[PDB]
Amino acid sequence: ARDRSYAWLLSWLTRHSTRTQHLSVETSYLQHESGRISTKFEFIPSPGNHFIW
Amino acid sequence: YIDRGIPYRRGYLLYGPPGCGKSSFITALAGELEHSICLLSLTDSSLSDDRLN
Amino acid sequence: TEARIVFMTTNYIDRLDPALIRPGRVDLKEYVGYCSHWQLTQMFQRFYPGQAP
Amino acid sequence: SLAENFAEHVLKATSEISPAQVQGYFMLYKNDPMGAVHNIESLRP
Ligand SMILES: Nc1ncnc2c1ncn2[C@@H]1O[C@H](COP(=O)(O)OP(=O)(O)OP(=O)(O)O)[C@@H](O)[C@H]1O
Ligand SMILES: [Mg+2]
Repeated sequence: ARDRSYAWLLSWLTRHSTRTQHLSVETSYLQHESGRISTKFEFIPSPGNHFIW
Repeated sequence: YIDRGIPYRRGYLLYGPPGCGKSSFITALAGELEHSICLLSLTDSSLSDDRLN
Repeated sequence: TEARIVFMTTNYIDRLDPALIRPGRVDLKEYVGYCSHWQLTQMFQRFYPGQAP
Repeated sequence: SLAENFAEHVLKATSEISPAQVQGYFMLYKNDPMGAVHNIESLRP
């Protein structure tokens, strides 16, 4: 966790996780193009063993 | 810069009465140059000389 | 961050630095002062509803 | 010509006007150029 590589790899794991069903939630505020902000429900793979292809 | 030994660094200073467009111009310039902004707070509590370097 | 409304109050406006209250940090300054004739009339009418004006 | 008139009137009324104050003044008169060009005197210090 001491490397920026950790941040980039965590982001890539969040994006490319196929249909992984062992996720964890991460709430963030996303500013829409209309000018307002709404809650964004983002799912990060929860701790465990996940398999990709 | 390399061919003359000069360090490859540059710094800019914008000064004037408040509300005249320094921060807004910096944001616009960062947008134009497709750069990002690293906000540094000198008057912090965890900031030391070695940490600043 | 955008989409944000900030309300600030004070009793001594002369103690506020002009950079803190400027058109872009505080977009509206209003004075809430002592009672006036109309204000007293409305307060009386609200506290004792039914009496003659 | 309206922009030139507005600039001249603002410079005549006040001597040191910051762009933030001009932005706020325009914020008051949204979609009303004539109101902006009319009520310069409200900007007097
Ligand atoms: N030249 C300008 N053109 C357009 N908008 C401006 C200009 N100068 C200031 N503003 C507006 O004023 C507000 C605040 O300006 P800004 O933050 O750039 O001021 P500043 O002088 O850099 O002050 P500070 O250093 O305290 O941030 C914003 O709404 C910004 O759009
Ligand atoms: Mg600034």
